[PDB]
Amino acid sequence: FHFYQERGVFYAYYADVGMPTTFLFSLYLGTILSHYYVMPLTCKAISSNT
Amino acid sequence: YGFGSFNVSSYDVVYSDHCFSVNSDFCPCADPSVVNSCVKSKPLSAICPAGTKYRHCDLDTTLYVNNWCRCSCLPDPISTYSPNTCPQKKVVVGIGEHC
Amino acid sequence: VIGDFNCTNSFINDYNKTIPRISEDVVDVSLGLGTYY
Ligand SMILES: *[C@@H]1O[C@H](CO)[C@@H](O)[C@H](O)[C@H]1NC(C)=O
Ligand SMILES: *[C@@H]1O[C@H](CO)[C@@H](O)[C@H](O)[C@H]1NC(C)=O
Ligand SMILES: *[C@@H]1O[C@H](CO)[C@@H](O)[C@H](O)[C@H]1NC(C)=O
Ligand SMILES: *[C@@H]1O[C@H](CO)[C@@H](O)[C@H](O)[C@H]1NC(C)=O
Repeated sequence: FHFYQERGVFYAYYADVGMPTTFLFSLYLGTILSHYYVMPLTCKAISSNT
Repeated sequence: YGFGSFNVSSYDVVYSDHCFSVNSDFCPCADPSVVNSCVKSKPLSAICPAGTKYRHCDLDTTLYVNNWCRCSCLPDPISTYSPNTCPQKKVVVGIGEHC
Repeated sequence: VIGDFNCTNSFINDYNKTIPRISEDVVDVSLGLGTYY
């Protein structure tokens, strides 16, 4: 994934087959994004004991 | 923080002149415990949300005046021009973006 | 934190100071990793 911002606009690129990404979408916002976060995935059975 | 509206006429157009930028943990309400220690020029305080940080106040002590809370942003961010101390930093609008 | 709204506060481990060591890696753009069309 590429996620960047420029002049009010937000741009997303993605790939699943291969390393270079292709264009997914853009979105006008008018504001500046300042933070991100990756959420914790509360699963049940993915761990080392599983 | 409850910007409700600007009372204007029917066909008034509003324009700004001073735009300010803050961080994303900014709270103008003071701490509700350092107000329980000061006397002179006591501030207004409340509860700030989960992640924000209150306004800092110095505990100043002199020979003419006792323990007083010397906090920032005095008189106002528009006219306080020692502006490395009030968090509302002045900005200028960029292309494509709003104030 | 992330939001400022108390959805649920059951099973909250608020008594800890050990920051989890996250990980590191080195980016290598030599085969095209990091580019786009
Ligand atoms: C999962 O990893 C543990 C770590 O030692 C190992 O003992 C266990 O046999 C592994 N189980 C499977 C199903 O791979
Ligand atoms: C504008 O609205 C406020 C709140 O309703 C009111 O106090 C004020 O008097 C109004 N302005 C005028 C000129 O009436
Ligand atoms: C958060 O909400 C839950 C509702 O289940 C409540 O039990 C808890 O007391 C709330 N936390 C605070 C700090 O009020
Ligand atoms: C943090 O929690 C872990 C287990 O939950 C415990 O082993 C450790 O001693 C804790 N550290 C502190 C500083 O509380």
